Amino acid sequence: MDWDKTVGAAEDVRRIFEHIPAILVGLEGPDHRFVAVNAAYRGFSPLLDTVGQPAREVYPELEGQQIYEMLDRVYQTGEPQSGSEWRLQTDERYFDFVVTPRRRADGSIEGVQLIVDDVTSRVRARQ
Amino acid sequence: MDWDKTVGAAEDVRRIFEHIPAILVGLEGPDHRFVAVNAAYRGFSPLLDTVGQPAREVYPELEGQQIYEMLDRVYQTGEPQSGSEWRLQTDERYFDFVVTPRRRADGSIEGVQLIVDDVTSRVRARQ
Repeated sequence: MDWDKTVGAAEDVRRIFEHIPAILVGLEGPDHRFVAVNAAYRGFSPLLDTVGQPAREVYPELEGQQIYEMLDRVYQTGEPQSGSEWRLQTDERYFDFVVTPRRRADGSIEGVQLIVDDVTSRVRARQ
Repeated sequence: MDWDKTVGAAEDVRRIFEHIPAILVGLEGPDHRFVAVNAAYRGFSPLLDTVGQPAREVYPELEGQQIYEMLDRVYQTGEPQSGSEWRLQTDERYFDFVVTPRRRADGSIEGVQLIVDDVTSRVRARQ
């Protein structure tokens, strides 16, 4: 595959990614280091300067919630996970997400990436 | 904003974009030229080699459906549009999508990008 012709030029693709109207995040390695985050992501979690750092290292408080257990499973097994209405902590929100593995040409897993959707309105609509 | 530090390095971001588990597409200019498409996009529309070309020029049959009317409105006005269960043609499918404008530093619109979701199962479930 010629990436420039079939996906797009790297700079252009990044500019589109940045602006996609959905929370997008890419992670690399066993320690889930941030490699790509967009504006909808950075607005969802404004406490940041994330690229290059392990997810645990920038969000130390999220150990108990085990978002990290689920990320490790995806990275170790290659099995994608979807979740609905996973709750979080303010500075009470609910999230749908799909996490998939990223494989190299050799079939090994280099990382995971996610799409996240904020569905708090649907849940808080529990009157 | 330092893009490498806040979004990610251009190559890395493109690799994550490619693998996002959602149909993603970026367009540029008035003629909606393809600048970025991912694997979920290219699987959704396999009749391709799209990057660099106007949407009308690669999909000449879609003039009547006026997906192009809606793309022009977003590009001209800056008003985002969302659609539900817009139908298409086989080689009978239904699509949710969100299209937004992309603004330059000067506030002018350079293009649009979309996220598309295939919701045919929900609709074909009209027994």
